[PDB]
Amino acid sequence: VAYTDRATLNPWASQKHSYGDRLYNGTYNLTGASPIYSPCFKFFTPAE
Amino acid sequence: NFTLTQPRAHVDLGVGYTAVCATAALRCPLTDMGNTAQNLFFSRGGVP
Repeated sequence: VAYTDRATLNPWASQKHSYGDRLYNGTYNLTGASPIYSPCFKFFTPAE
Repeated sequence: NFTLTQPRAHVDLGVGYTAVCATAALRCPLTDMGNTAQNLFFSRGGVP
């Protein structure tokens, strides 16, 4: 919706079940029991 | 449903121009000046 000529710019964390969005999205409980705050909780997450 | 209608009339009284427009200010541009081609294939025209 910004640079419509293309489809993405990060083929590795913009896709479903990719390298990044499984690591940084808490819905899957990878870094779940880890109480460290990672500041990417809001840039990758499907909100309520 | 009372259909209230009020027929009236109006006539100008000017030899030249007694009313002017003056485009003066600018609000936000409505259509983005991005990157958008056209695919003329929509037209079933010409001999194939």
